[PDB]
Amino acid sequence: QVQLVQSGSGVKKPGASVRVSCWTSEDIFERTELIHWVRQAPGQGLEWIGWVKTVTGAVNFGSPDFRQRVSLTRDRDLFTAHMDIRGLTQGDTATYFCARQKFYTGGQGWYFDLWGRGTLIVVSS
Amino acid sequence: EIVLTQSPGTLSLSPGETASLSCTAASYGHMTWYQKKPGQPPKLLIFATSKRASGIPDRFSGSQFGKQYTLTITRMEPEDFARYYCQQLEFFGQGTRLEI
Amino acid sequence: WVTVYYGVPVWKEATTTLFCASDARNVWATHACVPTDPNPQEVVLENVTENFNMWKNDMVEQMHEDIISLWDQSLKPCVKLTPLCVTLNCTDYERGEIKNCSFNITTSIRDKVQKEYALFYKLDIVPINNSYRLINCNTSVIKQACPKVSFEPIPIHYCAPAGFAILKCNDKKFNGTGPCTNVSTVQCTHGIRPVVSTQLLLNGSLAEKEVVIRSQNFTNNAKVIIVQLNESVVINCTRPNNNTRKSIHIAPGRWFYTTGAIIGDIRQAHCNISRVKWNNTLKQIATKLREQFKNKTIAFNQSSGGDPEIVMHSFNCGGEFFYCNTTQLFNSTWNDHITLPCRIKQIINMWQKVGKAMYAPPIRGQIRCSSNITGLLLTRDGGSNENKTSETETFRPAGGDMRDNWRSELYKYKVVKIEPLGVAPTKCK
Amino acid sequence: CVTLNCTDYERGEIKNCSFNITTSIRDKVQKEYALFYKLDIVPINNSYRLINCNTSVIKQACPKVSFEPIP
Amino acid sequence: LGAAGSTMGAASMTLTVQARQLLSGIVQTVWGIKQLQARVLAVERYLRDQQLLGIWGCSGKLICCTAVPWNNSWSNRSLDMIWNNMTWIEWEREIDNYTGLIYNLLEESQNQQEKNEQELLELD
Amino acid sequence: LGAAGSTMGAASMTLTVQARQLLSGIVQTVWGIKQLQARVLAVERYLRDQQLLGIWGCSGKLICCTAVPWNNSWSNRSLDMIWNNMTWIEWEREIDNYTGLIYNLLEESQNQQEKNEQELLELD
Amino acid sequence: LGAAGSTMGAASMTLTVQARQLLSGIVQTVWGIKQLQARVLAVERYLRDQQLLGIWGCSGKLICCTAVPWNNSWSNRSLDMIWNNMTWIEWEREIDNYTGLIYNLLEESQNQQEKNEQELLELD
Ligand SMILES: *[C@@H]1O[C@H](CO)[C@@H](O[C@@H]2O[C@H](CO)[C@@H](O[C@@H]3O[C@H](CO[C@H]4O[C@H](CO)[C@@H](O)[C@H](O)[C@@H]4O)[C@@H](O)[C@H](O[C@H]4O[C@H](CO)[C@@H](O)[C@H](O)[C@@H]4O)[C@@H]3O)[C@H](O)[C@H]2NC(C)=O)[C@H](O)[C@H]1NC(C)=O
Ligand SMILES: *[C@@H]1O[C@H](CO)[C@@H](O[C@@H]2O[C@H](CO)[C@@H](O[C@@H]3O[C@H](CO)[C@@H](O)[C@H](O)[C@@H]3O)[C@H](O)[C@H]2NC(C)=O)[C@H](O)[C@H]1NC(C)=O
Ligand SMILES: *[C@@H]1O[C@H](CO)[C@@H](O[C@@H]2O[C@H](CO)[C@@H](O[C@@H]3O[C@H](CO)[C@@H](O)[C@H](O)[C@@H]3O)[C@H](O)[C@H]2NC(C)=O)[C@H](O)[C@H]1NC(C)=O
Ligand SMILES: *[C@@H]1O[C@H](CO)[C@@H](O[C@@H]2O[C@H](CO)[C@@H](O[C@@H]3O[C@H](CO)[C@@H](O)[C@H](O)[C@@H]3O)[C@H](O)[C@H]2NC(C)=O)[C@H](O)[C@H]1NC(C)=O
Ligand SMILES: *[C@@H]1O[C@H](CO)[C@@H](O[C@@H]2O[C@H](CO)[C@@H](O)[C@H](O)[C@H]2NC(C)=O)[C@H](O)[C@H]1NC(C)=O
Ligand SMILES: *[C@@H]1O[C@H](CO)[C@@H](O[C@@H]2O[C@H](CO)[C@@H](O)[C@H](O)[C@H]2NC(C)=O)[C@H](O)[C@H]1NC(C)=O
Ligand SMILES: *[C@@H]1O[C@H](CO)[C@@H](O[C@@H]2O[C@H](CO)[C@@H](O)[C@H](O)[C@H]2NC(C)=O)[C@H](O)[C@H]1NC(C)=O
Ligand SMILES: *[C@@H]1O[C@H](CO)[C@@H](O[C@@H]2O[C@H](CO)[C@@H](O)[C@H](O)[C@H]2NC(C)=O)[C@H](O)[C@H]1NC(C)=O
Ligand SMILES: *[C@@H]1O[C@H](CO)[C@@H](O[C@@H]2O[C@H](CO)[C@@H](O)[C@H](O)[C@H]2NC(C)=O)[C@H](O)[C@H]1NC(C)=O
Ligand SMILES: *[C@@H]1O[C@H](CO)[C@@H](O)[C@H](O)[C@H]1NC(C)=O
Ligand SMILES: *[C@@H]1O[C@H](CO)[C@@H](O)[C@H](O)[C@H]1NC(C)=O
Ligand SMILES: *[C@@H]1O[C@H](CO)[C@@H](O)[C@H](O)[C@H]1NC(C)=O
Ligand SMILES: *[C@@H]1O[C@H](CO)[C@@H](O)[C@H](O)[C@H]1NC(C)=O
Ligand SMILES: *[C@@H]1O[C@H](CO)[C@@H](O)[C@H](O)[C@H]1NC(C)=O
Ligand SMILES: *[C@@H]1O[C@H](CO)[C@@H](O)[C@H](O)[C@H]1NC(C)=O
Ligand SMILES: *[C@@H]1O[C@H](CO)[C@@H](O)[C@H](O)[C@H]1NC(C)=O
Ligand SMILES: *[C@@H]1O[C@H](CO)[C@@H](O)[C@H](O)[C@H]1NC(C)=O
Ligand SMILES: *[C@@H]1O[C@H](CO)[C@@H](O)[C@H](O)[C@H]1NC(C)=O
Repeated sequence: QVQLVQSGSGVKKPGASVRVSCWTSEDIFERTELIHWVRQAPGQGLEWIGWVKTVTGAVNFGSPDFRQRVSLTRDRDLFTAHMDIRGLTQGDTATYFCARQKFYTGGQGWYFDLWGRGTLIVVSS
Repeated sequence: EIVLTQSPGTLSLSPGETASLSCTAASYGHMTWYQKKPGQPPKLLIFATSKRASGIPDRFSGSQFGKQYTLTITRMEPEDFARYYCQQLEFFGQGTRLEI
Repeated sequence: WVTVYYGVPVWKEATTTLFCASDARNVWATHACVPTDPNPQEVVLENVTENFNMWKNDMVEQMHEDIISLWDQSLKPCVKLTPLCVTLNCTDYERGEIKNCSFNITTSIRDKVQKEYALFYKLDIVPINNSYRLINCNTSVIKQACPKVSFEPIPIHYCAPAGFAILKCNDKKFNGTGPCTNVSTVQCTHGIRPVVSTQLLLNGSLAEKEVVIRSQNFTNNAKVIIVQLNESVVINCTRPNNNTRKSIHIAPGRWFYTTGAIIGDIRQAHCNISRVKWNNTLKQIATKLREQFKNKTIAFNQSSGGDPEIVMHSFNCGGEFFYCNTTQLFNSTWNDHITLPCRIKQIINMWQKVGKAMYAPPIRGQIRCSSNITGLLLTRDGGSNENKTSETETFRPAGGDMRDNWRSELYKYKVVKIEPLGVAPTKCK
Repeated sequence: CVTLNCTDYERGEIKNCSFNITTSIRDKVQKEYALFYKLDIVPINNSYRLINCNTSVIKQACPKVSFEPIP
Repeated sequence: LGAAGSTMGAASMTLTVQARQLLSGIVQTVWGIKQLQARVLAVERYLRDQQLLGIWGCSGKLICCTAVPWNNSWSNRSLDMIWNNMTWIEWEREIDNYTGLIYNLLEESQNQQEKNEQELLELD
Repeated sequence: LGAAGSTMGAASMTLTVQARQLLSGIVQTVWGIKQLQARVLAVERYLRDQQLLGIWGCSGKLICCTAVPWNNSWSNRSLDMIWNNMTWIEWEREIDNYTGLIYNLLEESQNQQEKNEQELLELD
Repeated sequence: LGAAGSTMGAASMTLTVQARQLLSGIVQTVWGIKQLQARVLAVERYLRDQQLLGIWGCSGKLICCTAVPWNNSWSNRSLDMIWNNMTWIEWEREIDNYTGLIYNLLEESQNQQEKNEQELLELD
């Protein structure tokens, strides 16, 4: 159970943006094909947010709302990735997690082999 | 369309007996299983290919042969009374919980 | 009785290094390759079938390593830019796309250092006042391509070593996976020109009857689908301005080249693609994608992502690097020319190699390019758990992994080894 | 390959030339002198540069390496 | 490899007709390195097969006689059952599980035993 | 190559007498590279010639029997006309225009046809 | 090399039994370079020995007949005197002083003279 390092928790006012980082060890980063981001609001199941490809910075999203408000990036010199969320609402209060996939072939499906601890993002008055 | 669904959702258990969980999904394909305790990220138990994930002491296994996948949980050990989820690529199940 | 035979026509899948061959130093220094046979015709193997997998095919991996190695072999001895990685004071000459920048240059193969100026693109500039540094004048090494070295793709043929053979799948509309029922064999593959591009594939082979789309797993959104057209869509691209070049002495034996002047006015590079052919092309693609996805409305929704090398369409032209705005192409939807502004860059993060970059010398204006446009690299945009609301699938342009450009051609070939010995029972002494 | 200040010692075929040498494997650069032939010198005052201390690269033969034609 | 398309019975003539090796010989700076290695490999593969024929008591022959009876414990088929219908590609699939046994038997019966008898005949 | 100085008739014995190959075998860091390449080439040339003899039904023989009649459509000369007077160097000048035809004929008549007949004799 | 432990008489069968070459074929970036060179050497040594057998009138045989009488001017021993007691390692110690003479004689008597007679028989 290798842990990834995330930016911390905090509270934002509606309309605010948040920078969610996720740093890992150089080898852990290099052996990862995809960086996945997920959301788990209290009382909710796990929602897939999207992914950023570790080499190209290419992206894919779950909801179109994330496609419009969430920027998923990667930095190969820093061995980091970020989830930049703009336009925060109270409905976005959740624990956000970064995770990484080491799997690369057809027929394997998607994986969360590596995990950060999650960050709690609270949006309120 | 709800692509992936999970059940029983809520399970009434008696430790020492073996439990089972299942998921069904549109378009078939391989699917993984994960479990979490409150405050923690979920751990992988089952690879999408039904292979056991590293770190698990031979407690979880299952098969498909349809759009459904079912796994069992050895002896309902309380140590694993976690919230379980299925994953089919971009879709997740709503999850289930094991309770005594 | 066990009878021994030699010359038994059997084979097994095998991996071996393929021999380079040519039709007859740049990057593709094929004068080092062996010319192919005249009339290099194949053998049709009647009643022979074979099982192919374009996403397992190691021929792509070998090709990948040769193109990287050749690029480095040719760039290795060239003038470094690195000695010029200083902070410069620059002015603004669409605004100021090309800027006249200056510094008290500390190379100039002399102790008596001097002020000198050069013309650079803003695209390669990191602001640092009106001072700046180049994007790879940070933690990476920049070398300039030798002015004597062109890229020149050249069709390259790969040949099996003796004792080996290449099996080719000629089965119409084959998707690169599973059994092929039309199999023939060659010593050598056809010549495939290296293509350096993203989003849209350039001149290469076409589909036999209709556009066909291939994927290792179509339902896995982490994979790119390769679209092969049965007809091409021609595009012309230009740099409608004139320029001059200037040299800077970096080392006693090496000169670095930058733009010396902008001649005539400044004009944007751009491409012009037939609108009719493009529109028909996307309708045909959407039709086939609908068959793959049964019956959903399909839309093209422009590119997205971070780095412009992925987001913009890219291609080589002569020794020049173009990035084009394909938002004007990947549009609209079906459920039944076009002008693309472009940008020219001088610093290239080729192969997306961390820690290294190439600098391209000036071509002095008058850039004239053309291509066939033979296919697309697409990814699906998304999906997630939803409360039975709506549908429609959308696609975006993709790229950055050169192995897919190669795979789009190599999908028809497999390498096997020949095993001429075996036995069978008969009767004998 | 620096510009040096040189004196004249058939005239001055071999000359004693000097400079504040910037190599000397040190930060504390120093004046040093050397004897060179005029045949290898381009006048640049009494200053000069060597004929290949222009747009060309000069390497010195290793002192341990003879040519030795050998059949 | 055109012969690959027919049966092994048909190949009683097409092996012979095909004849030509596609290995070394008559068929035969990163690219310079790879080309040299490819040439060396073709030679190595060629010689490995020729050495096997030699040790079995075979020579530069397309068809070679043995001194080993076929063993039905390996594969029990009539001759017509294999020569007709089946191809060489299909045939070797079973023989892969017996090939090592077969080769050791060929060496002893056809060559080692025969050469020892010939030495005695030469001295006699 | 001392034999080069005489006629091909004289060479009916001097080819045999010469015997020794001047190719590979018994006769056999830029310089290291060139030496390795030279060694590989000698091997390749050697094997190409040996493989040709094998496919023709010939073996490690200096003189080999065929099953192909000489064709006067290639070159019509009496035997004395070539064996006397003419040298091997001169002789090959005409044969260069027929060599490919000759080789294909040698393979079929001497080896392919004979081996198929022998297989039948072995089963019989 | 297990056969090394016995006499050359015992080896009348153990040479044959051993059979397998430990040279090339069936037995077969500084490390890449050394491995390629080793492979080339194995080939060269293999072919040198095979070419010698060929020129002597021998082929892919473990035991080969000659046309040269043994010369007691080299080493005068009874046959039992060498086949019993002595090993092959010991035997070659004397033959090293005669090997060159022996090889030249083998080429002429067994191959060159015989091939010239066969050519005459073929024309006849
Ligand atoms: C993306 O990646 C996924 C993997 O994650 C691929 O999914 C696999 O797709 C193949 C092809 O469809 C699936 O293979 C199928 O398996 C069936 C086995 O189950 C049978 O028996 C059970 C018994 O309990 C029944 O419940 C079930 O309904 C079935 O009867 C086969 O039956 C399928 O077809 C074969 O049998 C029928 C029988 O009449 C024949 O007609 C067919 O010709 C054929 O012989 C078929 O073999 C495989 O199971 C999928 N994997 C998983 C894990 O589900 C995706 O295909 C891939 N997508 C793309 C586009 O590449
Ligand atoms: C697809 O086809 C195009 C069309 O041939 C290939 O590239 C183009 O090749 C022509 C060759 O004549 C280039 O023309 C150049 O003109 C300058 C003018 O002075 C001349 O000096 C050069 O020697 C050359 O003739 C043209 O610029 C070039 N265009 C590009 C985009 O490079 C193209 O390479 C083919 N692509 C593939 C993947 O096959
Ligand atoms: C291709 O060229 C277009 C140029 O039109 C590039 O994208 C464009 O970027 C501008 C600036 O952000 C967008 O305009 C903005 O729209 C918002 C909407 O509310 C407005 O608030 C801003 O003030 C501004 O007007 C413009 O819409 C956008 N156009 C497109 C088509 O996205 C585009 O990125 C270039 N693409 C490539 C691959 O080069
Ligand atoms: C390409 O991507 C853009 C977005 O990046 C797509 O435009 C978006 O389309 C949706 C659906 O039509 C728009 O939502 C609608 O907005 C109207 C505005 O009053 C609202 O009344 C509707 O209830 C709904 O919310 C969304 O605003 C629009 N976004 C932008 C920036 O225009 C575009 O359609 C995509 N292209 C294709 C071919 O799908
Ligand atoms: C396999 O594909 C080949 C494609 O080359 C088919 O053969 C070609 O048929 C056309 C018909 O006019 C000829 O002009 C080509 O010259 C043929 N090719 C060759 C190599 O001769 C072939 O028939 C297909 N086979 C099957 C079983 O579909
Ligand atoms: C994709 O197609 C749409 C639909 O034609 C384009 O939107 C139109 O753009 C023209 C430009 O002058 C406007 O006059 C129309 O009113 C727009 N239509 C709508 C419904 O707003 C869109 O710009 C195209 N995208 C790109 C990148 O060209
Ligand atoms: C492919 O298979 C077919 C039959 O399975 C082969 O056709 C046979 O060809 C022989 C040749 O003389 C005929 O005598 C048979 O009667 C044919 N069979 C039938 C059913 O007509 C065909 O030759 C095979 N292809 C190859 C390359 O061998
Ligand atoms: C060079 O040519 C001459 C003649 O053209 C050769 O001389 C002949 O040698 C044979 C050897 O027994 C004699 O029988 C002939 O009578 C000689 N001819 C004449 C005209 O005297 C000479 O041997 C040739 N050289 C070589 C190397 O063969
Ligand atoms: C080592 O030498 C001993 C004797 O010098 C060999 O023993 C002989 O083995 C044969 C095998 O049948 C017997 O017939 C002899 O009677 C044995 N000799 C004696 C004196 O008992 C022994 O085999 C040799 N080792 C090897 C590897 O050959
Ligand atoms: C070098 O990288 C650092 C990383 O943040 C960046 O801040 C700095 O501006 C970069 N410099 C250049 C010239 O790109
Ligand atoms: C496309 O891929 C599927 C994979 O099972 C294969 O069955 C089908 O035959 C392929 N298409 C063609 C034209 O071969
Ligand atoms: C797609 O469906 C909409 C639904 O109203 C229709 O208006 C549109 O014309 C359809 N597109 C095509 C190409 O038929
Ligand atoms: C497209 O392919 C054809 C094939 O012959 C070629 O002649 C042409 O130059 C290529 N390029 C363009 C832009 O048409
Ligand atoms: C949302 O989920 C509920 C669950 O029962 C379902 O009944 C409903 O039909 C779903 N969606 C819509 C749009 O009604
Ligand atoms: C370098 O070359 C230029 C060319 O004219 C010459 O004027 C200058 O003196 C040269 N310098 C040296 C040191 O030779
Ligand atoms: C081999 O025998 C089977 C028996 O049913 C037959 O179906 C098949 O077509 C035969 N194959 C050939 C090549 O004759
Ligand atoms: C070959 O015959 C010609 C006929 O005139 C003669 O002149 C020539 O000397 C002869 N050559 C030899 C080697 O006998
Ligand atoms: C060989 O003969 C000598 C004679 O004394 C004897 O001592 C020796 O043991 C014999 N060796 C063998 C292997 O018999």
